[PDB]
Amino acid sequence: LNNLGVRVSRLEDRVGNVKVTGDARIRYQGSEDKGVYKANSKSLTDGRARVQFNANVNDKTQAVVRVKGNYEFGDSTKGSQATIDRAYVDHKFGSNVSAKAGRFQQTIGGGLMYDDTFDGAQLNVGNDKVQVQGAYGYMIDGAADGNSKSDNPSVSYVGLKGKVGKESSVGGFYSRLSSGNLNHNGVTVNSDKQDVYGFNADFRKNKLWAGGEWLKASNVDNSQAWTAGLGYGNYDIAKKGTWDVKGQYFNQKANAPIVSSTWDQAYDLTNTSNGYKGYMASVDYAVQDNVGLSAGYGFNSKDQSGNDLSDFYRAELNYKF
Amino acid sequence: LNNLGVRVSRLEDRVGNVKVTGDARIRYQGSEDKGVYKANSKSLTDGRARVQFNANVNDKTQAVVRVKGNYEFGDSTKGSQATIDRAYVDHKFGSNVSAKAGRFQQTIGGGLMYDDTFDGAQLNVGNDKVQVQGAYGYMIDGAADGNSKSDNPSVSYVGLKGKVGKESSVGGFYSRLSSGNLNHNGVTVNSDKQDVYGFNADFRKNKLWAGGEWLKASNVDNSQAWTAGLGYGNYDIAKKGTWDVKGQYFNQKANAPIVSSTWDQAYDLTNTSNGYKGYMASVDYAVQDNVGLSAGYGFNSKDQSGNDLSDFYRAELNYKF
Amino acid sequence: LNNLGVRVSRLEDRVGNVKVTGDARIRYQGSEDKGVYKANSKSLTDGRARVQFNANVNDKTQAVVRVKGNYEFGDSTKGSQATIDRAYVDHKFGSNVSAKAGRFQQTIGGGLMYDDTFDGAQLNVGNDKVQVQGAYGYMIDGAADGNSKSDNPSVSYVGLKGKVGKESSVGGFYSRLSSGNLNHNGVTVNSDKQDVYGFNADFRKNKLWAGGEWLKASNVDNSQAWTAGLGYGNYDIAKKGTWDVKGQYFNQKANAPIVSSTWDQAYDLTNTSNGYKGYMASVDYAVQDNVGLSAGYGFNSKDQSGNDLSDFYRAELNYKF
Repeated sequence: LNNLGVRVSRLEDRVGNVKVTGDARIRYQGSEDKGVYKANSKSLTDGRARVQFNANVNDKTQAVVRVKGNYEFGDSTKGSQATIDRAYVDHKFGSNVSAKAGRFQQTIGGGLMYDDTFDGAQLNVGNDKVQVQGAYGYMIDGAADGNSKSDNPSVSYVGLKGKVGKESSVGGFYSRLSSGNLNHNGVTVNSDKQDVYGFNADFRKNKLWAGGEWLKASNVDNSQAWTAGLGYGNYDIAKKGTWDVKGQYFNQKANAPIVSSTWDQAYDLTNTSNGYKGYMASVDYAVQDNVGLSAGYGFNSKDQSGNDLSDFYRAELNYKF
Repeated sequence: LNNLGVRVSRLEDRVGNVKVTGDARIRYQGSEDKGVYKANSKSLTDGRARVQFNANVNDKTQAVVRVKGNYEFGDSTKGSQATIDRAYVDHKFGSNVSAKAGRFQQTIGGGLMYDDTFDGAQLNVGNDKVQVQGAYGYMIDGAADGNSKSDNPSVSYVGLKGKVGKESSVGGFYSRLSSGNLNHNGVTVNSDKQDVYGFNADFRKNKLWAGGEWLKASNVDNSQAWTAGLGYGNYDIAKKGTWDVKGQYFNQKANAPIVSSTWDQAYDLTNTSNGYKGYMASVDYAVQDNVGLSAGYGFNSKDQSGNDLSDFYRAELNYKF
Repeated sequence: LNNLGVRVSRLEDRVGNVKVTGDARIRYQGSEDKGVYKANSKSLTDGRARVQFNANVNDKTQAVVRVKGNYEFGDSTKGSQATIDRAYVDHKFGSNVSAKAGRFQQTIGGGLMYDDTFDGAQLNVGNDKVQVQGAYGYMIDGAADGNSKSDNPSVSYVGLKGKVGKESSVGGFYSRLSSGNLNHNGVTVNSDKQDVYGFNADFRKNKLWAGGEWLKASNVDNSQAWTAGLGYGNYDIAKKGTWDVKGQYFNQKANAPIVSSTWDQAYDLTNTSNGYKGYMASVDYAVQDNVGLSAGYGFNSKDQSGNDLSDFYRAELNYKF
């Protein structure tokens, strides 16, 4: 028993404050019309490998550094360059107040508008039912990609979230964006300030999910965007046999601010100049522990004027380390 | 005893599923003529640092992510880029069948044609006496570098390996390459379908080794290539004092497909227009545990028409950690 | 207990020779005149994340591989590319002789002339009170950035460091630079050989600190550069509540070689065409364990001819993993 203890103690020397996690993904995307996912083609098979380091700076602060690498199956034009996707420090100023600083992931509202990289600061105040999240910074991925410091609109976001029921939650959000460059239909246009505001709901009872979100720019005409979805399943990547099915509908207008949505819709501000309106059915199945298989079929895609867009379909495998 | 276990649990809370290995290399290469290794010069001293993360997704699957960085001693034009060299998932479908998916390392035959990065899928059926390996994908390195997905020649490879006696192994392979752009003597030229079939043998007894390989494209004339080598030693980088010496003759014709050979000759389809034929003597010595000094000298280098080529020589330090 | 013993051994299987450390910095720099820190702007808010893998090749050798990623808050033109900052091997040939090989950090003398990346070899002979350091290689960062191998000036450095008390140490250094391209005021000018020689001294009685450094090129005229500073504090980033204040003065002539100094003056060989002469006050405070807030204000900046220069000021937060 004593010797074993010593053999434990030596391990305590080698292990540090950094825990290494990560994930891998092999994805296939396709559409009935060329150009939706890859230029001058109607298919795209790619892969991604992310390695994350969670470091315990001390007992009240932690940092996260994520290194990602994307590649296409057969694309040898350039090497799979490694990029720092996440680099931020998280502080716990008590049992309620929390803070984040650096390049982290921000979700503007319910994720329909933005659920991706964010350069700036974030604050969180709330115990168990009411949570106020306040972020200040700049968007990175999505239609806000390719902009410089002077040309990148600054987001001031405040979001209220309330826990109604056991695992159901409602909420709202109010964001203000300064004038800056945004990617509309493949061209960078300098847009004025916007006052986006929105509401969302997510009711989940015993393997039945019903979610919805509606956002609108206060000072921009025909700029609202909403989504509504239902689903059944108990998906969890860490347990075998856990599946999930869901069907949702997206109706977003021409001027609706959709930089990089959380959902796997193929049409957003970057792709469409006259809105998007259509359904999408997604299926997930944990084939093994920490190995999940996802499929998705987006159909009935149309513009806001009835013009018929192109369908799309995805199939991906995600491995969690 | 309960406390000790708690300690172990804390270690299991921090160690995770990712094991970090890696290696480093300090290499010098030279030749008697300019342009063999570095443009407009006859020497190249460089270094490489690779860090590999091996993650146990579950009992029957693991993933590998390798971050590689090359640099040249004194070259400060660009920072040492970090590139995702390997990113793949390995599945064990029982005691015999195994599968690989993603960006891995493929060895087409004995390694003379290609032993390097590969984007696609691999399926191994093993019996500890006879092994079958089938790969479908794209070459990423060597003469296949600089190609897009629409120009990269797809490879469909099937290889058999028979373990004759103990530690000795023979084998063969048949591969089909689709039409695509290949780098012939620095010029990207489009080539039609090719059928590369070959055999190899590797007889190791006591401390002596004798190997050979022969491959040929069925529908292309003047594409036959082969190598034959003899060596003596017991090299193992993790064991100090283990040495090794070998001498091998390479004879590859003008149109022989040699994308990225597993050996260290400096002439493979990318810097030759009329073939290669010559000897190469290599020496290895584990100076310390996990440290190895390798040297090589390639001489009698000639084209297939009798015209002389440039001799070359290498000296490298490999640190394994 | 046998069940526990199997677990602990498993940990030793999943814990290799690589220990992962790192740091994360969030920095703000600014000046009263545009262009000191960023083009056409008098401010720069950036962040950096470094992850270092310290390996143990064996009991007498150890390698280091550092992956560094910089970004600017709001700059989305390019991803935060990961660069291999350090990649080298450290050998320990007894209790008095040590060596390094690869891309490491070199401090030429006291660091006023250069303390940054270095490609080459280093040898150390130390009597535990008198140390001799000899480095042969190339500069990679600072005014030597953007140079190829054929243009990078080779550096042959021999430095001596003696201890004259409990903490106070004096020393000197002699370095030889070959002909090469160096960045003077944004223009890459070719310069002949230089024979830099210099001295430095440091005294750390109690918490007081008094440091100084002088250096000059033997053949070039108007190349003398010196710094002298005082301070009081016990700054240790791993201890909460440890503060530090200091104030120093720099006097750098027009042709004084300041490639990448170890101090934080905003003016060096890359920014100054007629030298620099001014004061700088720095403050450090470890607000938390492994967290530190640093501030700096450089004022009275002037050319060697009396022409006024801009005043600079910075504030940063450093977290050690």
